[PDB]
Amino acid sequence: GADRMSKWTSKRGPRTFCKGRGAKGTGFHGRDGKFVQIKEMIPELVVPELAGFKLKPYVNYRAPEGTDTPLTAKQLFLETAAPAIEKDFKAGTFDPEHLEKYGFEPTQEGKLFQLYPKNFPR
Amino acid sequence: AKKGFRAAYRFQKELERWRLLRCPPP
Amino acid sequence: SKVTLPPNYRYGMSRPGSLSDKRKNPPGTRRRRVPVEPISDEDWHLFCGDKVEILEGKDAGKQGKVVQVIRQRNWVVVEGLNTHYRYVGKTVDYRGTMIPSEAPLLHNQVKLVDPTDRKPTDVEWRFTEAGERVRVSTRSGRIIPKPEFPRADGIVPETWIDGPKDTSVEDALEKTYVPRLKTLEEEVMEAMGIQETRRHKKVYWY
Amino acid sequence: KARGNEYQPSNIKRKHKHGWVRRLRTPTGVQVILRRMHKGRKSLSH
Amino acid sequence: KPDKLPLFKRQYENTIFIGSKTADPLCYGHTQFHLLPDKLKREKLLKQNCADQIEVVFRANAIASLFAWTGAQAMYQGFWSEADVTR
Amino acid sequence: FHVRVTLPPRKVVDRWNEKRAMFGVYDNIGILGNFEKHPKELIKGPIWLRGWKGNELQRCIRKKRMVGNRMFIDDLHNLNKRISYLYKHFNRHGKYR
Amino acid sequence: GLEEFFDDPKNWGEEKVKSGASWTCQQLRNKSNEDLHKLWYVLLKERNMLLTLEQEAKRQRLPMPSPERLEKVVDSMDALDKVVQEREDALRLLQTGQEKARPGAWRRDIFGRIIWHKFKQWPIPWYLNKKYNRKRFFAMPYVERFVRMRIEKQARIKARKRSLERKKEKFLQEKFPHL
Amino acid sequence: LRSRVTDRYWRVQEVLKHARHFRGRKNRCYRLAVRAVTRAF
Amino acid sequence: ARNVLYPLYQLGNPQLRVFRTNFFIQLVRPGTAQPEDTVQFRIPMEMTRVDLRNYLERIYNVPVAAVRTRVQYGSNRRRDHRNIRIKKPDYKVAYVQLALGQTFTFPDLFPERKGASVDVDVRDQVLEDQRQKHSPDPRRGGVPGWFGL
RNA sequence: ACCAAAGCUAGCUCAACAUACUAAACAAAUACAAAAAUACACCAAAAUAAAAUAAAACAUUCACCUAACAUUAAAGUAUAGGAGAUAGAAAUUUUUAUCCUGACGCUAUAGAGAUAGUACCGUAAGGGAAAGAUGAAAGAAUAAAAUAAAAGUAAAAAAAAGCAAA
RNA sequence: ACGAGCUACCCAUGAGCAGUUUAAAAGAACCAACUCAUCUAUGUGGCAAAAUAGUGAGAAGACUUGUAGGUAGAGGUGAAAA
RNA sequence: CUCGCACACGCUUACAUCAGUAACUAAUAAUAUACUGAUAAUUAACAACCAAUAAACCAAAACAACACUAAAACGUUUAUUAAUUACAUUGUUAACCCAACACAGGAGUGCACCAAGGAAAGAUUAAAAGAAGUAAAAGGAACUCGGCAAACACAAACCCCGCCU
Ligand SMILES: [Mg+2]
Ligand SMILES: [Mg+2]
Ligand SMILES: [Mg+2]
Ligand SMILES: [Mg+2]
Ligand SMILES: [Mg+2]
Ligand SMILES: [Mg+2]
Ligand SMILES: [Mg+2]
Ligand SMILES: [Mg+2]
Ligand SMILES: [Mg+2]
Ligand SMILES: [Mg+2]
Ligand SMILES: [Mg+2]
Ligand SMILES: [Mg+2]
Ligand SMILES: [Mg+2]
Ligand SMILES: [Mg+2]
Ligand SMILES: [Mg+2]
Ligand SMILES: [Mg+2]
Ligand SMILES: [Mg+2]
Ligand SMILES: [Mg+2]
Ligand SMILES: [Mg+2]
Ligand SMILES: [Mg+2]
Ligand SMILES: [Mg+2]
Ligand SMILES: [Mg+2]
Ligand SMILES: [Mg+2]
Ligand SMILES: [Mg+2]
Ligand SMILES: [Mg+2]
Ligand SMILES: [Mg+2]
Ligand SMILES: [Mg+2]
Ligand SMILES: [Mg+2]
Ligand SMILES: [Mg+2]
Ligand SMILES: [Mg+2]
Ligand SMILES: [Mg+2]
Ligand SMILES: [Mg+2]
Ligand SMILES: [Mg+2]
Ligand SMILES: [Mg+2]
Ligand SMILES: [Mg+2]
Ligand SMILES: [Mg+2]
Ligand SMILES: [Mg+2]
Ligand SMILES: [Mg+2]
Ligand SMILES: [Mg+2]
Ligand SMILES: [Mg+2]
Repeated sequence: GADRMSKWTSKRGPRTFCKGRGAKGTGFHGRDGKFVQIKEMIPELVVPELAGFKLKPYVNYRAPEGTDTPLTAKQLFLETAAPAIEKDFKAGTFDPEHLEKYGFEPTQEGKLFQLYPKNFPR
Repeated sequence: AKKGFRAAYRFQKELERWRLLRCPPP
Repeated sequence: SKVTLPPNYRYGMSRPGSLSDKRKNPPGTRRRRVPVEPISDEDWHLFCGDKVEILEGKDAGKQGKVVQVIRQRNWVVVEGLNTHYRYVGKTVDYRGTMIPSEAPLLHNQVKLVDPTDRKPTDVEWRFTEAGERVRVSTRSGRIIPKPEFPRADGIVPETWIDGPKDTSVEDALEKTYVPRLKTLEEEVMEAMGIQETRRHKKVYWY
Repeated sequence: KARGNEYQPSNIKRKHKHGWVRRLRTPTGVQVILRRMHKGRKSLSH
Repeated sequence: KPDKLPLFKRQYENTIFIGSKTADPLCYGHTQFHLLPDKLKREKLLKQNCADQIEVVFRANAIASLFAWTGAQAMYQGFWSEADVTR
Repeated sequence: FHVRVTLPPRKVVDRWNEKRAMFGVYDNIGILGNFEKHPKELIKGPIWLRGWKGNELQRCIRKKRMVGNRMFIDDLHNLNKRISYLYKHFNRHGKYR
Repeated sequence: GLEEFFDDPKNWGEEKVKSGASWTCQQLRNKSNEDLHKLWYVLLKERNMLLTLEQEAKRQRLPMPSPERLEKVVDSMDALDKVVQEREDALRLLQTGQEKARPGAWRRDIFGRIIWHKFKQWPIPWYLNKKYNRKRFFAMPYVERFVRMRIEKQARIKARKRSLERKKEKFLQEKFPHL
Repeated sequence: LRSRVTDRYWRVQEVLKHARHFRGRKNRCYRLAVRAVTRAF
Repeated sequence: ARNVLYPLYQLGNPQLRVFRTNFFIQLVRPGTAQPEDTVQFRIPMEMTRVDLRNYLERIYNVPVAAVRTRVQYGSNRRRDHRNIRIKKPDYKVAYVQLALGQTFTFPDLFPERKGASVDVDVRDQVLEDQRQKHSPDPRRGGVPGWFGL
């Protein structure tokens, strides 16, 4: 009576049953019944130049660690936006209506990589 | 496991009897 | 790599993921639960590397060094004091290397020893005015410092030579971060000059 | 003739009769799945 | 092994064909003409990073087709494995 | 019939502990306390068993009447089955009639 | 450039290979984003080499020379992924304030449970989708008995766990009367 | 309150001490010993 | 990247770019005979041929010509002590063939040392000599030879 | 002398208190043939519980029978019933707050089925097990210490005659 | 509640029937593949919870048979054997 | 002595190499495709996945010339718009499946009767009874309920009951 505990896999079924193993599709089916692959769906790998870059995958044993402070939204605000806001308020040029000069963005859909929809994979 | 001391002591008496039967004392 | 143990299990000074422990207990067996008195981590005052004294056994009054502690069964191991004598080199035609092995000791046979007078003294954890947690004796009223011991890796940070794949301390502690409100995505894309003009269409989420 | 071989295996028939989708198209099959979950089954269906 | 080319084993009927049957009186030939398909274009090879493959594909096409057709001529002419080839 | 081969550890139980020394202290709370509280509310136990005694059928009926809306699904079904079986056995079966 | 999968040839026949410590989170926080982007590939090539060496040691029936290097490397990968995730979710908390990267809803499925249903990307809306309307997110009236029985079962399980811990405390206090 | 009989060894031995000299399975099996001891008495 | 939700593609969307790769690659010695142009890799489930080609072309700068993949199935026959089937994990094997006639032969990653072999042979001879010394004299007949007289 | 035997633990059972009630994990994929990123839709629904039983049969009837209203009495009362079996109120009354919670419940054929709804039997709904015993240390296996007591065998086949014994 | 993956009957979609006799692909004839199971002998805790050997009937049709779907028990289905 | 090779369905690593088998699997050994451990493997061109919207269409497949009745599966061009751009995903092992079993049973399709597959006897002796086969003087159904079975025969007639397949 078959195997219930075994995972349902394309290796198990007939020629009709063809299931992917988790890869991402890169195209569609074209005019002649062939597969037309879209270059836009291909993940273009982004690599830097590592020849003129000096760092190593292992850390010196005598190099000390640090007190673990996780990055906080309050700390990021106090480090990035707070000097500009404080300088503009002490100079009298602070504008509560427009905050685009301090790094704030009202709507995400203008820019290329959104945050809440998570437009970028990695 | 059975709760009881009487069975254990009564078996110890039989164990002493069996030991005396097996190896007789001088 | 973390090894998951069965819920009821017995400790016998072997490493739980080791071949000696696999020979001792196979995965298909279980043994009786030993009564282990719970000692909290803020109450456990015995560490490894400091001088203790044995009170009970074949030897009494001797002093030695703690090399291993077994926390789960509440054991301390003294170095070569409580001995039983075993063979290691084993083949058919030859036996050799009779080695002293040391039996485990639980906490009731051990009091911690103050460095001055070399007597056993009851020890409590106290909080001083400097914010550090230092053990304090009952009788002598001295504080006992912590036993700085070598680690399991066997590598001291004082004497070390960097390999071809090791980062220097200066490059490790060098700060290059500029905390700006752009993502790593935007930073690397503008850093290498990748230019993209078009934008994504509307994508619905349910 | 000879018996014992009433089970002629077919994955199409198996997944169409006892499949997850076939269980969830009917409220009675849904209640079957809830009974298997209450019992704590490793495999709720085929 | 020939599987590493890649080549794959398949089973169907064994046919030896000249382009006609045996009763056709024209059991010899003059020339062949072979068009390259879309997948084997020079532009496709340069996209696939293939320099000498342009010559290799033409070589393989000729070596396969002309040998198969000359063997077809030889076996409609009655020559086979233990008769070898007279001319 | 194989009995154990070792003597067990003898249970050193003391007759003078806190519970055995203070057992049944206020049993005469009404008698020596100008009757204000009965010995009923010294009983620590279930809600339906405090100061009450009966056979198994009356016990099950009383449990279903007091804490019946707070029992479990399977326990309530089992108690209903036990009530039905005890009713049938106590009424329709017996010797002395 | 296929030799980067292997070590340098001087180190092939050595039983013990010393290496430095894993990358610490506080050391990751001091670097810039381009530094993290380059360090990811620097770690990636070393991890590929270590996995290749692990597979070859499994193949030739010899122990892997100091296999803790792979553990240190994967710890470094976890640390760098973690600090990038701190930078991203902190920056998203400043810009939008949404806690999660993926949209989702707390839903009542047909089974009676409460499920955090994550959303998916579709080119067409929800009412027009053929696949989505045959999904059901609600509980029928017959499901309530099974929901109650699930509650009853977990209540019994925690009741026995609490009584078990109480019994173990009693047994230890009776076993060792040091008080 | 679960109660079990612990002296069952002595219970069977008080019968089997009178049947040690029998032939067959009556000197060992307790079911066959009781009927043999009864007829003997 | 693996284990990450991917952007939906309609007409006119920008280029999908992956910056920190979640894939990890094993380079394995073939158990069977393979030609000179072929290099064998173990890759995860979610790889395509174009993904591995871009991986080798950009990260490692290898001029590959052809990529052919297959999925190898792990054994689920083996049973535990409590008789639940233990499954070896399935993996993916990819064969690449190089373009410019580049030659790859698998190097010997474990060369034995002559000095280490000589030291091991000397230790084995010392152990055999210790066993020969520990072998009792047959003419003693089991009498312990510790005592002088 | 083999086969065997012995442990005291894992854990359950009944309550009480109690917040207030579908645990944990959710990075990805999950109701395409579940665990398969990606296309013009359809979506959804309710209708009294019945019978085995008792009335020694069985037709009207047959307490509980998955609808919260508790206790002391009225009261097994008035009533309803092939006025048979049986069913059965109400009007009217009593109930002092918290702590003092653990066990004249079990110890591996017992206590939950549970080491587990897992192996295994079933197409499916479903049914559903048995299985542990050394010590402080086995990083003391030329390893040591306590029963050698069930049926079954061996040590040790049988010698006229008979419920096998007296 | 679950069952038409065996079987009873339908809806789709396919695949097989060589030789011989005849103006015939005629619910004709001989006989294979194929489908049933007439008779006998073994088997009866068996090779088998219905089989083996010999012998038999049809074999261009109201024939077998692959895949898949449908009809569900106060019922389905039935060239009625309850 | 001759159920072979492959595909579809179904099984799920049981396949291949090395090493071991005191014991576990083969209803017994030898050893190993059926046990144990480690390591590898099946690479697409074959197969799956692989456009609709309107319109001209009565005229069978049976070597199809042309016919019969039971009236018959199987697609073209015309127009409209169909992302245009190397390399997508998936099945590639086996002595295998359903029968509690390494079961004399069941099992669809394409080409073959061998160029491929295999072994009825573990070793003796040759008693009775039992199964299978061959042969038989003279007789030829006298046996039996019945010419059941067997046989160098393999034919010719009369009834009963149902027309027949
Ligand atoms: Mg099954
Ligand atoms: Mg398949
Ligand atoms: Mg297949
Ligand atoms: Mg293509
Ligand atoms: Mg069956
Ligand atoms: Mg493939
Ligand atoms: Mg009646
Ligand atoms: Mg009756
Ligand atoms: Mg009723
Ligand atoms: Mg009336
Ligand atoms: Mg009457
Ligand atoms: Mg009232
Ligand atoms: Mg049990
Ligand atoms: Mg005996
Ligand atoms: Mg006599
Ligand atoms: Mg059906
Ligand atoms: Mg059918
Ligand atoms: Mg014919
Ligand atoms: Mg005919
Ligand atoms: Mg005929
Ligand atoms: Mg029939
Ligand atoms: Mg036959
Ligand atoms: Mg015959
Ligand atoms: Mg015929
Ligand atoms: Mg009917
Ligand atoms: Mg009839
Ligand atoms: Mg009849
Ligand atoms: Mg199987
Ligand atoms: Mg054997
Ligand atoms: Mg094959
Ligand atoms: Mg024989
Ligand atoms: Mg004979
Ligand atoms: Mg004969
Ligand atoms: Mg004859
Ligand atoms: Mg004759
Ligand atoms: Mg006659
Ligand atoms: Mg005949
Ligand atoms: Mg005749
Ligand atoms: Mg005749
Ligand atoms: Mg007829």
